[PDB]
Amino acid sequence: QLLESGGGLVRPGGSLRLSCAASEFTFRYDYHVWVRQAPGKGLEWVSAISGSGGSTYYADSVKSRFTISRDNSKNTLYLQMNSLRAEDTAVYYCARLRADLGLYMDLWGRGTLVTVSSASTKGPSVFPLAPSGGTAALGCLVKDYFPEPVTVSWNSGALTSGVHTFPAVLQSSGLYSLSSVVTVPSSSLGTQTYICNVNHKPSNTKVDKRVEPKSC
Amino acid sequence: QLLESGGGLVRPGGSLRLSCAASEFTFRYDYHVWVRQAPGKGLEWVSAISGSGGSTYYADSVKSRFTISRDNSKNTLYLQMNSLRAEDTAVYYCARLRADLGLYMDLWGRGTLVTVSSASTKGPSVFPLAPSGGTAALGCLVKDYFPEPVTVSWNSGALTSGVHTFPAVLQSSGLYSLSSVVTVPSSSLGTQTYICNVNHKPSNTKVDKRVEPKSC
Amino acid sequence: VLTQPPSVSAAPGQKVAVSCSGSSSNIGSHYVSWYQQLPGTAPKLLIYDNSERTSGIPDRFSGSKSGTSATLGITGLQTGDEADYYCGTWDELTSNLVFGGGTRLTVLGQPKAAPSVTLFPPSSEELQANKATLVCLISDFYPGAVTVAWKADSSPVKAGVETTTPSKQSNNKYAASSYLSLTPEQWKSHRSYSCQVTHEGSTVEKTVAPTEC
Amino acid sequence: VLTQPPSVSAAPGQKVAVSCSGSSSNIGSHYVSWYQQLPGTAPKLLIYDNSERTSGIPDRFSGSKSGTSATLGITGLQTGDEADYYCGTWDELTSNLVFGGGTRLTVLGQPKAAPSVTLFPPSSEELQANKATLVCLISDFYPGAVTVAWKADSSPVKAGVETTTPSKQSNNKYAASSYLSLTPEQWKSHRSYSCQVTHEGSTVEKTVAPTEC
Amino acid sequence: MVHSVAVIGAPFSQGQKRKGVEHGPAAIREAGLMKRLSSLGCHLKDFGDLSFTPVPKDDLYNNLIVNPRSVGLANQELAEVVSRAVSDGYSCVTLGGDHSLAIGTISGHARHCPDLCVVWVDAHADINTPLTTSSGNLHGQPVSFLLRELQDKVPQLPGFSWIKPCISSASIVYIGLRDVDPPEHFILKNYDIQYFSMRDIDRLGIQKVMERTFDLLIGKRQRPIHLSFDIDAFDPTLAPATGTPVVGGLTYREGMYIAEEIHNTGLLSALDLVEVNPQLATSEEEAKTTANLAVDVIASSFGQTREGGHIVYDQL
Ligand SMILES: [Mn+2]
Ligand SMILES: [Mn+2]
Repeated sequence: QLLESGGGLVRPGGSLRLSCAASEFTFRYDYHVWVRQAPGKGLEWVSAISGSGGSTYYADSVKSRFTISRDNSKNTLYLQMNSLRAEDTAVYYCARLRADLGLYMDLWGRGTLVTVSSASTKGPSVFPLAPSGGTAALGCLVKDYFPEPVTVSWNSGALTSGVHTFPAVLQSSGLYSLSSVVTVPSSSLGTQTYICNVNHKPSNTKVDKRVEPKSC
Repeated sequence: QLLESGGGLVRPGGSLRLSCAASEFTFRYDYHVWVRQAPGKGLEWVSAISGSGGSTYYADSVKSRFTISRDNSKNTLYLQMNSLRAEDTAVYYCARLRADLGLYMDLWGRGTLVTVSSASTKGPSVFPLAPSGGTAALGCLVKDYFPEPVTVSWNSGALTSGVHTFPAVLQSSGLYSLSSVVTVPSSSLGTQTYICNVNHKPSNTKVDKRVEPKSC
Repeated sequence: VLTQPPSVSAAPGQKVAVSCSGSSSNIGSHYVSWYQQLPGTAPKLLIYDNSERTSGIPDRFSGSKSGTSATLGITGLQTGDEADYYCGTWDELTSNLVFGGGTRLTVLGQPKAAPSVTLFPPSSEELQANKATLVCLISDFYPGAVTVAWKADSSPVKAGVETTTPSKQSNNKYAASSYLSLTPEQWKSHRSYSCQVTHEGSTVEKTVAPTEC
Repeated sequence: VLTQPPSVSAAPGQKVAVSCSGSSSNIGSHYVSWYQQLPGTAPKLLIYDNSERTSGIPDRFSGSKSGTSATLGITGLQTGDEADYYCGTWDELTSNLVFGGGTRLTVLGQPKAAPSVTLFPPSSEELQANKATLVCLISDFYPGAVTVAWKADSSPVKAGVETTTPSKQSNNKYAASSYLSLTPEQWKSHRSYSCQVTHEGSTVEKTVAPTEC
Repeated sequence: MVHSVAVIGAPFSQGQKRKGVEHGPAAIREAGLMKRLSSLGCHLKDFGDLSFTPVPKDDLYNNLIVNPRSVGLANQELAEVVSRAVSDGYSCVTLGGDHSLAIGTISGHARHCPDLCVVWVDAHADINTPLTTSSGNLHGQPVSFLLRELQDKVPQLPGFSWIKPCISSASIVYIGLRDVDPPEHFILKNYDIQYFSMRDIDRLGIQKVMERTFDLLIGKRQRPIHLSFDIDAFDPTLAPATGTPVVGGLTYREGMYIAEEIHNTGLLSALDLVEVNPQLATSEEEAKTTANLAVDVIASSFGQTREGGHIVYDQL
């Protein structure tokens, strides 16, 4: 199998270094490449190296910033990334390259994430989504948090049935927002307390928020 | 190894289709059988097929409703079940069948559950078991729920020490009931709240129940 | 079609013989296998051709056939041996493979803890809805075998009774339940009801009345 | 550099052909591979040298090349087949390996549940802090494809709009979100705002006003 | 009458541990048999695999453990299919399960070719009589129903009253024995059947062996040749997927040589390839390599060579 690693969040202008650990003893006899996938775009071949490291080939997209290397003694391929931009943000994949009538990549890895965002670490402003079908949906808006994730509970998981938390949007700025929502019966509003507890462990930021602005 | 699947709850008159995925490349050269076990009764051989599928043999118990097949290309055995009854309710097991002085089954699978019950999906009536050895046991009766499981907490898991929930009884009707019980000291009754929270996620049914009818 | 007795008993280090009776058309005429059903698992082959062990099975296990019958010897009894043992062969009258009904062998390496019994009367909620259930909860018993009798005053009741099979607990002791369904009027008309639980031949009997607490 | 159309559709049991167009310097002149990108996984090789299958891939898959183009046939369509399919070869003008942009094949074995939409107005808290966000929550839709239009009264709005890509839910249906950023004054000056969601060519449109509840 | 070639599958066995032998024809068919033969410029006629259904109880158990009457009687149906195939001018290849099919194929041949001789390539002599081995051995016991000097010591099993001994002790030569019971050993000696055991091959050589073999069979007159090649004759490293693998056997080189030699007489009339049992292999590789070997044997016997053949007058 092929297994890549040492992806992570790096700031523009930043450097980073991938490894790919191959299983085959025939790893040292075989060309390997690097292909990256920008988030939900297609595949772009980035670099390729020979069994011995006498020959390296680079894409115009990544040439002179990125440097492909291997250590056959350690059955590892490397990719050194310098001068990183937003547009390098992609899952990076090692692959074996072999020939027959033409060229095909027959062995691949799971991938590793490189995020290159300008945005610095922070916690979010939490705002209630008050309620105005017999049942009602109430919620909390978790606004401008960097980076992922946020971990959210209503009445510390005691409220479980009908809780709906969406996948966050990555804003143009690089800052995330997500929406949390629970469906309840309209009788229930006054007597019982509604709080979406929220956690941004990165920032060690915890916010408990009360949802009562129905005004009716 | 042998590994069976695609068991599940089917309504009387219903159909269903088992798979058995064998590991051996010698799977295609060898008879396999199907043996089922009605819940806590013995073993009943149901059907057997030849290495090639030129010959099938069936038990009077399952003949003409059940059809044994295999796809050697996919190293899979199948069992198609039609016109299913309560009395077909059993764990179904593939096995390899081989010969020597006589016949023995040398390779077997983990099993797969077929429940054939008339009963439709529903939530339970919850009723408190009030208290009347210095310590007391109080509880909740979870009555007529279909199917399994029910997930139960007292004070949302905060009450943990001394909680005892029994294995449910399958009633003659096909509908389940179970009992939940916690052992506490007699001083404690008045000051602190006793609630068995209960969940029938199938029906998305959650019931919180208060236990105070000691009347003393 | 094959008869083997239902249960067997011993303490670790001892030995038994599970017997399998059949006929002319099978055992009198064909070879017998022996399969061990570890509780909550698919069975495993122990012995074919009457006495032929399979790999890794120790020589503790021995099979033997004579005319119309067969027998599985097991010596130096151990924990993790306790399970269901079935005999199997081919019957040449019906043209099938047949098994015995099974035998459950329990290895008693733990003490005869009699069951703790809690009995609850019908709830207010339930009586208000025109129904009545008595709940008998049976716990921390060893070995995992019990028998239940309900009695309305002095009269036995088998109608509206649902009893679970024993189950293993956290401590490798057992827990069971029994449920008696009544009309509210049956509940109110009798002086008392009692769940009578018998474990290894000794009885525990709890009693409830409609008068509160 | 290679063109393959973006999407494809069928119900289990049917068949398609994904087409790959290139030129002289690649397909007209070199061999074409076919790679299956199972969602949220690294791709896997299906076919090299135009039609050569790899082990365990069934014969359902077939590739074919003609002059400046190539095509991946897939028959007896199944669930767990639905994924992204890319063509690849070498271009001898630029001296690299090239791929197509990809094609997303969804296998519709589930019914066309149109999306449930919940729209919230800006919170007191947020307006107090001199900001305003409208939240459109879109859920339980199948297939996993939608398009969003915000409208301030009757006028379309594309400025300050952030929409997530659809995601799979617990039930293998999909959930998406869309966020409209306003000044408090833009929010207060319009009679209403509406999120218009179109799914398989049919629209759902929820509306909010600054007047409470 | 060996002008073209017939392929006949005969998946016969007695069941028990050696029941994957019935899967041999498919394994060889699946080693690309027909391609080779077609690509050896042979007009081929594929007569398919024979029905093998037990007599008189075709319930499950009998299929797993078959009775002798069932084999003897499936050989009758085989002798008939061999007979007609010879009668229409074909060389018989019979892909086998257990070496017992030799009873039906030699009986079939004898019928339209009564001067035939036999080369039995095998680690075994398969020449026990019904009273010298167990109910189970009929694969290792088929030559005492064919030899005409053994009928005083050979009883009438039902299924076997049609067999009419079609070989004298001076018409069969054995190559490759290393596993011979005392009963068998005495018979070879007592009735003056000539044979070349692995010992005689260590000593004489496969070259001199074949030389001595032909002199004893076709030395003073041309006869039609019946090669009954048993796969366990090859050393087990070469042929692992078989029921009775005995160590010390033929190299690949020795085995092709034998085939090469038989072909080179141009007298070969029928060929048996038996005891190919894929259930007994350590892997698919082992099953595949055994059948690959079995395709080579046949190929050689029908004109394959290790140094070239065929036709060319090449371009510039
Ligand atoms: Mn042999
Ligand atoms: Mn032989």
